Amino acid sequence: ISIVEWKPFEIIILLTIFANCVALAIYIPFPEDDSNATNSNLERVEYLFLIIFTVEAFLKVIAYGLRNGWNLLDFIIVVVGLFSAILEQATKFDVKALRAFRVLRPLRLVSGVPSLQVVLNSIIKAMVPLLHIALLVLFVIIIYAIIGLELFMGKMHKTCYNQEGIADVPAEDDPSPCALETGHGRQCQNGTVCKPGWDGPKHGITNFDNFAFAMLTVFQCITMEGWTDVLYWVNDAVGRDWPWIYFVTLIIIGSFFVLNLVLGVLSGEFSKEREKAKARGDFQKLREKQQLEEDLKGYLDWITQAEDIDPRWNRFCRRKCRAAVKSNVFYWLVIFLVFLNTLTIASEHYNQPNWLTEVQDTANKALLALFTAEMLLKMYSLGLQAYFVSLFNRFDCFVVCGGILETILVETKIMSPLGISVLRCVRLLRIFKITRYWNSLSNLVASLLNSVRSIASLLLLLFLFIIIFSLLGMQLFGGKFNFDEMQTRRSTFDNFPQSLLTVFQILTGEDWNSVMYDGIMAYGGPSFPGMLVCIYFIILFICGNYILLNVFLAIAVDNLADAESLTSAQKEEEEEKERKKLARTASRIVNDTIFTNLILFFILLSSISLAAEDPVQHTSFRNHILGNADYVFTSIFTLEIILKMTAYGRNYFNILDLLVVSVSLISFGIQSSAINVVKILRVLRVLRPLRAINRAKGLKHVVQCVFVAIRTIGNIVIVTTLLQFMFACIGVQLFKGKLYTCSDSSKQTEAECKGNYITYKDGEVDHPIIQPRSWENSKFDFDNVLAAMMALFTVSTFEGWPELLYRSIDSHTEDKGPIYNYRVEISIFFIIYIIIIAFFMMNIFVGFVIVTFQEQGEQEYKNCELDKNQRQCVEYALKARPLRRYIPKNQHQYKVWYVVNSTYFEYLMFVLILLNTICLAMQHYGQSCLFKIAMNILNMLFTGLFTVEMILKLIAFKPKGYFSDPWNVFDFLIVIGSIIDVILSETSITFFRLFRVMRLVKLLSRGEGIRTLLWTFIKSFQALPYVALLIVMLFFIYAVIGMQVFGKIALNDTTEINRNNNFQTFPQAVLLLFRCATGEAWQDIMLACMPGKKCAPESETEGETPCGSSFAVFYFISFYMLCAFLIINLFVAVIMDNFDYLTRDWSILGPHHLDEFKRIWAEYDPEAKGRIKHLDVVTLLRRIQPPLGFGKLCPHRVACKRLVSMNMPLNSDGTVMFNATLFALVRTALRIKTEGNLEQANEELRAIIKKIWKRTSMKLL
Ligand SMILES: CC(C)CCC[C@@H](C)[C@H]1CC[C@H]2[C@@H]3CC=C4C[C@@H](O)CC[C@]4(C)[C@H]3CC[C@]12C
Ligand SMILES: CC(C)CCC[C@@H](C)[C@H]1CC[C@H]2[C@@H]3CC=C4C[C@@H](O)CC[C@]4(C)[C@H]3CC[C@]12C
Ligand SMILES: CC(C)CCC[C@@H](C)[C@H]1CC[C@H]2[C@@H]3CC=C4C[C@@H](O)CC[C@]4(C)[C@H]3CC[C@]12C
Ligand SMILES: CC(C)CCC[C@@H](C)[C@H]1CC[C@H]2[C@@H]3CC=C4C[C@@H](O)CC[C@]4(C)[C@H]3CC[C@]12C
Ligand SMILES: CC(C)CCC[C@@H](C)[C@H]1CC[C@H]2[C@@H]3CC=C4C[C@@H](O)CC[C@]4(C)[C@H]3CC[C@]12C
Ligand SMILES: CCOC(=O)C1=C(COCCN)NC(C)=C(C(=O)OC)[C@@H]1c1ccccc1Cl
Ligand SMILES: *[C@@H]1O[C@H](CO)[C@@H](O)[C@H](O)[C@H]1NC(C)=O
Ligand SMILES: [Ca+2]
Repeated sequence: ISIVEWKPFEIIILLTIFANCVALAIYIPFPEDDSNATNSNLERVEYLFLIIFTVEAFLKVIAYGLRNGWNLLDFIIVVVGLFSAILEQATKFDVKALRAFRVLRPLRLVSGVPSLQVVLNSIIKAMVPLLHIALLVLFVIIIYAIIGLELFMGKMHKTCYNQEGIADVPAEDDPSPCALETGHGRQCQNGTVCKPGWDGPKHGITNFDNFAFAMLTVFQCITMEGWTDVLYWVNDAVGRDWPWIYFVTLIIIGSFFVLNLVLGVLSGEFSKEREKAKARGDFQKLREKQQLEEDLKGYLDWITQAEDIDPRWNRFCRRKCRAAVKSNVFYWLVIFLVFLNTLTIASEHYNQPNWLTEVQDTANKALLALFTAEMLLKMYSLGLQAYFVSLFNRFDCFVVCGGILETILVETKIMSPLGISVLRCVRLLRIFKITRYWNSLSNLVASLLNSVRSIASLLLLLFLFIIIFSLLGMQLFGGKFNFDEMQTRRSTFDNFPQSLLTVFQILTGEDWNSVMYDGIMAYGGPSFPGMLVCIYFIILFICGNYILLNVFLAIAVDNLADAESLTSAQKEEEEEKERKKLARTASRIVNDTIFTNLILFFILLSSISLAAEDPVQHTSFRNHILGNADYVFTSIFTLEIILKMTAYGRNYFNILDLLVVSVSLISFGIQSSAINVVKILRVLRVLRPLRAINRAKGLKHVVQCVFVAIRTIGNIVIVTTLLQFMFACIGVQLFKGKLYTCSDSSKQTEAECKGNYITYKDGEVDHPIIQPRSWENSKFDFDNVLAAMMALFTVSTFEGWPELLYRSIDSHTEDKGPIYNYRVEISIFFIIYIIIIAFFMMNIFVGFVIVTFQEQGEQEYKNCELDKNQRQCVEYALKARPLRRYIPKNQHQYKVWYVVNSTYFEYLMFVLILLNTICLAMQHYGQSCLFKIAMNILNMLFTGLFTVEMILKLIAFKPKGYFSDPWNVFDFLIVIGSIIDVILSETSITFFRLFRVMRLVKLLSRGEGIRTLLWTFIKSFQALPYVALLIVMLFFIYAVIGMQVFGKIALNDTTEINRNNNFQTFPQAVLLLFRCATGEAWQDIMLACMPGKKCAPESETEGETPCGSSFAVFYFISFYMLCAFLIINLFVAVIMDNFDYLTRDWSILGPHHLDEFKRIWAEYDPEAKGRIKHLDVVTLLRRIQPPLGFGKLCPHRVACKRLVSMNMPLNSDGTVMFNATLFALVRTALRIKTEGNLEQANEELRAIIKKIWKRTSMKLL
C-alpha cells in the first residue's frame, strides 16, 4: 500500500478537502433544530467525506506505523469526526456542538501546498519576538483590572426607576447609571428616583464587579473600541472628576505605547529578513529585468522606423505617426481629453438637469470614439506586439476593450459596470512623467507586479483564516442571534456570506464588542459557562489584527524598499552616464539670551491665557480678568517688535509675529459690526503658540523635519486621493439616489411616505404611539461625487461603516425604499475599498515614512572602517569601570546581608508578591462579611511581612545603600503607604489602597528581554521631547478653535454634544479631541456640530437656532489627518531612534555580554580603583560566556597562551586597569590583527571615535 501514496492520490485528497469546504458553506444553521432538504443531503455527503478521510489515514497509519503536526491534525480530525458521527447516530453533551472540529479541515489546504506552508511559517516565526510585548500587555491588563476592581466595584447598579414603582428602567430605552442625593454622579431629577438594583449598562456584562469582568472591560477599552462608553458610565456612576486619569492613561499606555512597540519590533524583524535575503541577490533579478525592458523598446523602435525609411507607400505613411506621438503635443491633447472625460464622468449626480444627462451621454460616445481612434493609430505605428509590450499600454487596451463591450449594451440592465471609463483617469497619471518622482511611482508598480505571486499567497492565507473563523462562528452562533427584541441584528452568523461579513467587521475592529455581547447573550448571559464564549471573539480579534499587520506591513515595506533601491541604482547609472559623456566632449538688546527667554515665557503665559476663557458665557468675571490681561500681554510683544524693528529692515517669522500683533491690536478696536469680523480675528488668536518656533531651538528643527516628510510623502497622498476619487465615482454610479428610506417600513416612495403612522413601544401591541412619516436619506450617501468622497473617507476610518454597508445592501432602485438583503453581492465594493485603501495604502504610507527615515541618518557614510559593532564596542570599552559591591563588615551585618542577598529570599518574596496579588484579585461584588474580614487580616499580614523585609534591608544595606537602588525608594514609598493605610482603615480615601497593585512591576522588571525593551524605548521617548510637543501644540490649537466655534451648542443627552462630550471647557475640548483621535464617533460629533442647533440658554428674538457652523467638516477631517500623520511621525521617529536594539543579531557579540562580564568582574574589586589580582584571570577565563569568551576548554591551554601572548599594557602583576583588559578581550573576540598594528588602532581611535581626553596614557601599550 506504500505504492499508491505518491500518484495523484494526494491531489484526489486535496479535491476532497475542497469539497468538504464547499459543503460547510452551503449548510444553513437553522434556529431550534429546523432543517431543509439541502441539509438532509449534506449529512450523507459528510458521511462519505468521513469514509474517505478514514481510509487514507489508515493507509498512512499502516504504511509508516503520527509525529508531524499536520499528520497528527489529520488523525485527530478523523477520530473526532468518527466519534461525533457515532455518538450522533447513537443519540438519534450537546451532540451537534461537537461538529466544530469539521472547520479545521480547510487548514489542510496549506499542508498539501508547501508554497503556502512556507508563507505560513514566515508569518508564524514573527510571533516569537512579540511574546515580550504580549506579556507586557497581559501585565498591564491585570494591573488595570485590579485597579478598576478597587475603584469601581459594584458602583454601576442603580438607574432611574420613576416615582410609581420599580417596573422596568423608566429612563429612556438606554438606561444609564445614576447616583443618590448623597452621591456625586448623575442625578435623575423630575419624576424619577435613583433606586438601587439594576442589571447593568450592557445586561450586566460591562462593569468592574468581578476580576474576570474587569479584565474583559479593560481589554475592550485597550482595543480602543467603545471605551468612551465605559468612561461615561463611570462618570455617571461615581462622578466626572477622576475617571479620566484612569481611562486616558490606560488608552495611552496599552494602545499607543504597545502599538509603537509592536511596529518597532515588526519593522526590525522585516529589516533583518530583508538584509538576510539581499545577500542571495533577489534584487539583482528585479534590477536586471528593468534595463532589459528599457533597451527592448529602444531597439525595437529603431528596427521599426528604419524599415519605414525604406530602401507599400510607407514614406508618406509612417513618419508623422511616430513624430506625432513623440511631438509633445499629442501628449497634452490626450491629457486634455482625459481631463474632459473625468469632467463628464464626475459631473453625474442625483436629480441632474435633463440637458446634462444628454450632454454627458453624447460626450461619452465622442470621447470613446476619439480614444479608440487614437489607440488604433498607435497600434500599428509602434508594432502590434511592441505596443502590447508596454505596461500602461496594456491598461489602455483593456480599458478600450471593456468600454467597447459595455457601450454597445444599450438594451440590458445594470449599466453601473459601464463606467469603467473612470480607470481612464489612471492614464493621466503620466503627468508624473513631466514632473519628478515618476521613477518612484512606476518603480513601485514594477515591484508590485514582480512580487504579485507572494502578494497573492499572503492574501490567500488571510482569506483561509477568515473562512475558517467564519465557519467556526457559523457553527457556534448560527441561528442563535434570534431574541425577542423588536430590532433584528444585521451582523449575524446565519449564512456563509453573512458570517464572512461579520468576521471581516470584527477584523476591522468596528463594533466588535456589540457582536461579542450578542454572542454572550445567545448562550445565556453573564455566567461562568455562558460568558466563556468571548474567547472566540478575543482570539479572532488578536490573531486577525496580527495577521493583517504581518501581511500588509511586510508587503509595503519589502516593495517600497525594493523600489527605493531601484531608484537609487537608476540615479547612480544616470549620473555615471552624464558624467562620462561630459568627461569626453568637454576635453539693540533683542539679540540677548535671557531676554529672549523671558519673552518665550510670556508667550507661554499668553497661550495659557486664552485656554482659560469661557466659551459659552459671553460676560463672566473670569473673562473680565483675562480680557484685560491680554492688554498688558499685547503691550510686551508690541514693545518687543519696536525694540527689534530698528535693528533691521525681513525673515518669515517676524512676518508671523507682525500678523499676530497687528491683528490683536486692530481687534482691540473694530467696533461697528462687532458680529462677523470679530468672530474671525478672535479665532485668528490661535497663532500665538506658533511663535515658540524660531524662539525655541529644536521646535524649528522638528517642524522643518515634518515639512520635509510632507514634501516626501505628497506623492503617496496624491495617489491615494486619486484612488479615493475613482472609488467615489464608482460608488456614485452604484448607489445614486438609492439610499433613501421612510420611517414607516411599509411605504417605498416619497409620495406614499406622508402623514402619520402608528408605532408601538418595544413592540407592545397594547402601547401604540403616533409618529410622523418622514422620507429620510442616509447619513452618508452617494448622491454625487463630493457626497461620496466623504462617505468613503468615513468608511476608511472604520467609523459607522457597517451601517452604510447594510444600508447599501438593501438599496435596489432609485427613488424607492429598501428591500431586506436585496444585493448582498454589493459588499464586495466595500471589501475591496477597505483592502486597497484602508489596509494597503495606509501601510504603504507608514512603510514609506519608515524607509525615508531609515535612508536618512544612517547614510551619514561613516566609512572610517569600524563597522556597526566595533564602534559601540570601543566606546563601551572606553566608558567602563569596575562596579561596587558593598560587602558588609561588623561581622554581624554580614549574616543579615547574606540572608537578604541570596536568590532564595528573592524568590520567596516574589512568591509572596504573587500571593498578595491573587488575594487582591478576588474582591468580588456582594462578598460576605467573613470574606472581607479575612481579606483585611491577610492584607495586614502581607504588609507586616513587607515591613519585615524593609527593616532587614536597611540593616543589611545600611541607610545609605538602601536609598541607592531606585527600585528601593519606590518600594519604600509603596509600603509606607500601606502601613498608614491600615491606620485610616479601622475608622474615607480610595487613593491609598492602590499602592499594593503597583508592587507587581518588580516581577515585570526581571526578564532581560522586557526590561531592555522597555528601557530602550523609554530612553528613545525621552530623547525626542519635541516630536510629542508637536502633537501637544496641535491638540491645544484645535481645542481652542473648537472652544471658540462649537463652544455654545446645547448639551442634549440624546445628541453627541452632552454633559460628557462637549466643547464648553478646555479639558472637555481636549478630551473630545482625544476621543476623535481614537476614532470613536467622530462622524457623529461632526454631524452634531453642523449649523441649525438650539443652544446655550445662558448666552444672549430672531435667534431660534442660529449657532453651529459648517466649518465642522473641515475641522473634524483636518484634525483626523493631522493627528494620524503626527502620531505616525512620532512612532517612526522613536523606532528609528531605537533601531539599533531592534536589529541586534544577539548571536554575535553585543553590549549585553559586556554588561554580564562587568557584573561578574565587579565583586572581585573592593573599590573602583583599577587594581586586580594576577590569579583572578584563572576564574575570569572560566566565568566568561563562550560567545563572549571561551567555552568549556581547560584553563591552562591555548586560551591562557593567547591571553599572555598579547602585548598587555606595561603595568605590574595586577595593576592593569579594567578598560585595558576589556579592550584586549574585545579585540581578541573579534577584529583581530597581527602584531605591529597597535599604532593603527591608536591613531584610528582619536580620529572618528570620541575624544579620549588624554585618559589612555596607560592604555597605549
Ligand atoms: C475550531 C478549532 C479551534 C477546534 C474546535 C475547538 C472548539 C470549537 C470545540 C472543542 C471542544 C468543544 C466543546 C466540548 C464540550 C462541550 C460541552 C457541551 O455541553 C456542549 C459542547 C461543548 C461546549 C463543545 C463545543 C465545541 C468545542 C469548544
Ligand atoms: C475634473 C475633476 C478632477 C473635478 C470635477 C469637478 C466637478 C465636475 C464636480 C465636483 C463637485 C460637483 C458638484 C457636487 C454637488 C453638487 C450639488 C448639486 O447642486 C448638484 C451639482 C453639484 C454642484 C456638483 C456639480 C459637479 C461638480 C462641481
Ligand atoms: C477561537 C478558537 C480558535 C479558540 C477558542 C475556542 C472557543 C471557540 C471555545 C473554547 C471554550 C468553549 C466554550 C466552553 C464551554 C461553554 C459552555 C456551554 O454551556 C456552551 C458553550 C461554551 C460557551 C463553549 C463555546 C466555545 C468555546 C468558547
Ligand atoms: C504643555 C501645555 C500645552 C499645557 C497647557 C495647560 C493649560 C492650557 C491648562 C492646564 C490646567 C487647565 C485649567 C484646569 C482647570 C480649569 C477649571 C475649569 O472650570 C476651566 C478651565 C481651567 C481653568 C483650565 C484652563 C486651562 C489649563 C490652565
Ligand atoms: C488567578 C485567579 C486566582 C485570580 C482571581 C480569580 C478568582 C479568584 C475569581 C474570578 C471569578 C470569581 C467568581 C465569579 C463569580 C462569583 C459570583 C458572586 O456572586 C460571588 C463571587 C464569585 C463566586 C467570584 C469569586 C472570585 C472568583 C472565583
Ligand atoms: C494622513 C492620514 O490620512 C488618513 O487618515 C486617510 C484616511 C483614513 O485613514 C486610514 C485608516 N485606515 N482616509 C483616506 C481615504 C485618506 C485620503 O483621503 O487620502 C488623501 C487618508 C490618507 C491620506 C494620505 C495617505 C494615506 C491615507 Cl490612507
Ligand atoms: C434638547 O433637550 C430638551 C430638554 O428636554 C428637549 O426637549 C429637546 O427635544 C432636545 N432636543 C432635541 C433636538 O431633541
Ligand atoms: Ca469604532
